[PDB]
Amino acid sequence: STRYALEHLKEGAPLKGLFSIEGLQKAWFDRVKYLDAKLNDCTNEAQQKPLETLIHENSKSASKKHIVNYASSLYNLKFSMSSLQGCIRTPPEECPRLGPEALLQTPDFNRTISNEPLTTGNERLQAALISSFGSLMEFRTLLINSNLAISGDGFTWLVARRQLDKRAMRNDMPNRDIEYDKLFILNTYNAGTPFNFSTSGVMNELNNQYTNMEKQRAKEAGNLEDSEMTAKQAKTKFIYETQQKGFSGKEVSYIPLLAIDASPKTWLTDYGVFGKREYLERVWDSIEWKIVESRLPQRTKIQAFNTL
Amino acid sequence: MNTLRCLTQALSKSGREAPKLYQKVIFPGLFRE
Amino acid sequence: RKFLKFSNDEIPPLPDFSKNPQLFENYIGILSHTKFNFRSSSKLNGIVRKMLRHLLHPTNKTTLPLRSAQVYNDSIYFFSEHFDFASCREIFAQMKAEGTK
Amino acid sequence: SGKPPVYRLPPLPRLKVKKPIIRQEANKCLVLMSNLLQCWSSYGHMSPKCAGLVTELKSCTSESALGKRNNVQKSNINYHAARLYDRINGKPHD
Amino acid sequence: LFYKQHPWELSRPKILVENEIGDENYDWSHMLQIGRPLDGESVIQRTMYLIKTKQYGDMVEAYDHARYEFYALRMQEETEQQVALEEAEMFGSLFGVSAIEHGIQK
Amino acid sequence: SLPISRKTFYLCIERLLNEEQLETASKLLDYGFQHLKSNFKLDSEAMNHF
Amino acid sequence: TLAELLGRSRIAQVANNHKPLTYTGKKFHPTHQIIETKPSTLYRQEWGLKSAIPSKIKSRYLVYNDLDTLERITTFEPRGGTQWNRLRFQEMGVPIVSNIGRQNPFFKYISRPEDESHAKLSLFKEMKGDTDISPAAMKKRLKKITALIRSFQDEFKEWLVENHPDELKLNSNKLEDYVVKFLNKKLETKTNKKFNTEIIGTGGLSYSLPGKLKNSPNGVIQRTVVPGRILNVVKENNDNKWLAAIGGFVADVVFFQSPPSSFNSMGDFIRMKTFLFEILEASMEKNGSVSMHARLLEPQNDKTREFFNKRPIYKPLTSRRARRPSVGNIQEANNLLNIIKGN
Amino acid sequence: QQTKKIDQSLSKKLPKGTIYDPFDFSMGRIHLDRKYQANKNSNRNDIMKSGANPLEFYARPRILSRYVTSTGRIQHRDITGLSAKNQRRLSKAIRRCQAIGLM
Repeated sequence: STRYALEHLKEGAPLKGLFSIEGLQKAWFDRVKYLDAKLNDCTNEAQQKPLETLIHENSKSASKKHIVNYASSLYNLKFSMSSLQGCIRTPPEECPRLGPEALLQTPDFNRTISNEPLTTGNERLQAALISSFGSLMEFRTLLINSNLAISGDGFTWLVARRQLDKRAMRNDMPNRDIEYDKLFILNTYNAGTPFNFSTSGVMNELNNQYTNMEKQRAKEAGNLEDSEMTAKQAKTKFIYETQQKGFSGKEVSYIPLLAIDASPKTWLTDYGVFGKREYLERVWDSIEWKIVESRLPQRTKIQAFNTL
Repeated sequence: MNTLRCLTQALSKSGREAPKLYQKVIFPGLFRE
Repeated sequence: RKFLKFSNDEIPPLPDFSKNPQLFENYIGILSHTKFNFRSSSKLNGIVRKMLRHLLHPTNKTTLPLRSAQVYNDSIYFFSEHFDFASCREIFAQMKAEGTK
Repeated sequence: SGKPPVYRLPPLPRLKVKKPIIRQEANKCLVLMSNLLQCWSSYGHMSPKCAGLVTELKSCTSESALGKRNNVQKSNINYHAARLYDRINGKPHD
Repeated sequence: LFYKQHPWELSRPKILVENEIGDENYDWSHMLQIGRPLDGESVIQRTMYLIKTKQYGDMVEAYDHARYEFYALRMQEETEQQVALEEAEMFGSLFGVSAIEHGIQK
Repeated sequence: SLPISRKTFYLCIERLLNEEQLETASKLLDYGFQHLKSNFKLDSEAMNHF
Repeated sequence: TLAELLGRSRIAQVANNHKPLTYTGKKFHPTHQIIETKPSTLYRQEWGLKSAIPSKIKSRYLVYNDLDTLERITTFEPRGGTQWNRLRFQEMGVPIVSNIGRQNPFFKYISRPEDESHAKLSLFKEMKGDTDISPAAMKKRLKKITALIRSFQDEFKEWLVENHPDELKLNSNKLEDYVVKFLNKKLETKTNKKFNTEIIGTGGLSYSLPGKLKNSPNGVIQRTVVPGRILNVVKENNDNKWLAAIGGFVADVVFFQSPPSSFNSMGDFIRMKTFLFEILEASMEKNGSVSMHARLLEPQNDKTREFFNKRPIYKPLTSRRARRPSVGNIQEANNLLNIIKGN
Repeated sequence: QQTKKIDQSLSKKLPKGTIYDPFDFSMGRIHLDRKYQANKNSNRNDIMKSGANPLEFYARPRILSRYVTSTGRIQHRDITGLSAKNQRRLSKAIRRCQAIGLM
């Protein structure tokens, strides 16, 4: 757990208005301990490697999929919990538990706003958010709605689209590497990874191999291809590629900037079941925008601030 | 002599409404091969 | 669409259109506004007029609908430029006869 | 004059269409005869090109000239009117 | 007024067969009520609750407040629909027919 | 207050040369060349006029 | 009591409507409320209306205008498919972008206080509410407004003479500007918040925010491909785009620099076949219509590199370098006048 | 292939942006709209039904000619659609115009 600790959180302490002592323990420390235990139990002799590098290098293989499972879960929890700092509201242990009336209670995202980055002085982030989602109210409503909608263990991310320049994967290009185009919001489930550059095309390649092997079976059995065999497969392949056709050059990747956890393990301890909305609202109030503004990469100066 | 006044007032009461046009160079030699 | 002012060479070769017809429109479009100084074939006694008329005469063997309005537009432009009101009149008449709006 | 006025009939002994017109189907055999004779007129008597049309008419008038009869169609509007007139006429309550 | 401000709200079907109209206990402090859908009638009843309990003045204020709550609730609902569909397709649910292809068949 | 065009420019120079101001015409052509770079000016018919 | 109940009854919830059930003009949004029945009630011919719908209506949905009529029949139509059009649009899942118009209606803002835009024209519009009959309807509305403003005459008098007598003694247009401002605030007063019928937002077509991504097992989705049809074999006359049927909506379709030879082969019968379309954008119009742009997808796999072809969509306005100078004749005219003088 | 060109009499041209249903493609839609073909453009653009006095136009043969046949006869009210008062005033104006000789 030493390799995955953080300054903000401490052992045997509650967070400001977000988690009790028991809540913080069972949410973060138990999870990280279990994940570390099982990940090291599995074949991960190259533990010294970073988690991101491990995920990128090891993937697209069912034989080595539990490694990706556990590493991705650990990274997701790390990033999602990093941004939290604390809120002004009363601690949950003293706050009364909610009941069935919570569902009937009407949200106020349509009429209120709080915890704006401009207050902390991230005018850059504010401009990006306004240009991307229209308004902070749009952004807040989208985040909370999506995270409350996702039922199973998952996360909601503020991603930034990075358009890969036309190249043969030549590394070490400073001052031009991290350039984003637009900000988006994404959902991931279980072990989903919001990068998309090591993820796009998996099903397409599986389908290609499957159709090739079916063709071998047909040839060795002396069969003849059919109308569907030549048209339906072609159409499926075409739609797959076109859907995953973001750009000619290595498509487009996503840079994480923020993540919120929707796993019931995170919030049922101190909010029951009816309190998922309250947990999300307090999470919103408990974002330190300095971290996200630091993580926000440069905009695509090329042609965009060039305007020529 | 009144043509200038009339066209100026017509401009005043009529919006510019710059249109959108699409053009690029073309050369006959493209289809020689 | 932008076109070339004129040329100082022979007429470009005619490409095939049975398999690849879409080049006919571009070829005629550029030719209509191309003025040739080498062969001087764009005048009343030149070969350009006969070259385009031998293709516009039967409207292909069977694939009559291969053509569009732009070819007639450019032909009328050419005849206009060469001061043939009668020619432009006939192109308009047969264009309307073919039914294309 | 927002919309055209609506005209009401008085109490009527019966609602009935005297002769109902039916969408009669065109008969290809007479169509063939007509087009063959028109072809003769257009391209001279006994036009060699329309020998095919001559054969089609041959086939369609080999047996009974009219062709064949499957069913005779006429409308049921008189029945439906007789059934719904009392309901839809909107007469004053008895 | 509501249905000529939101015509497509007419496209959301409404059942006109009653069921124990005397067994309704609605506190219109909140538009969500158990046993009834989220329709324009909810907006209307919220508006008249606001007027009756005198939290607003003229009717347009209460109607504006009710419609701005309605928008939030509808936003939540549609986002839930899309997210649930994406979850199911993530985890392997398979659909025989979709609306677009049903329309194509017709 | 409408931008100058190539055809407008040949029009104006054709009008000017009727009075035969050689120096003014030369200066006008030079200024039209140095400015209005975006505009597709400097056409051979302009020379033909002279 | 009984009237109080009837007010809340479900029949009362349907707004009064008498628009034609059979309508042939352009249709842009639903005109009637869909009334449905459960299978159990349909088996017993119960729909909730006054009359029992006949037996041959085997559909569970309908629309209607009158509960009963003089002809002892219920004016209804066993129809209702706008629900399906809305659901298909939701499937397409392309959020509506608020072009030109800012400040998405479904959200409250504090920007309205920033109201400085030729308010006199808006006030003229509001006065001329009864736009039906110029000599009668607008005339009587104008007379009502005239009586009101005659009544309000005196207060403006004192307010102006107290505030800006300088504008009075200099007889400037600030006077009329002040008239506009005064009547503006008098219209901000009570009995003026008013009710607006104008179509706000999507009108219930969809409640979506632009910015969220669609995630698929093959990776996050980048482009939406949906089936459609081609209505007209030839693009609209005078226009460079075709019209396509996509999920119940007619969309303006662009071509990838070449119409497929299938168009020439099928001719006017092109509606028979189905094609694939990619929805670039979806937007609204003041008339409530939804204008959506699509691009046809012809698979170029195992095809030519589309050489010997022109560029149809390409801006020649990529001249911000030329934009940098004025090019407004303000100084070019000065230079040309100097030329006229001889320099 | 087969016959490849068809007229506009029986092919519905859907306007852009309009919402549609599958039934619109059927042959029934063409019959329905030919049956309910009502000229509401005339309703919108007619000066007389706007509210103006028909007698005010007695010196406008161009305007009045839109309410007469080719030969010069006046259409019945069932055709014109005007109110009784408007029809009487319009015919009065037309007949006058004829007397003066402008029409």
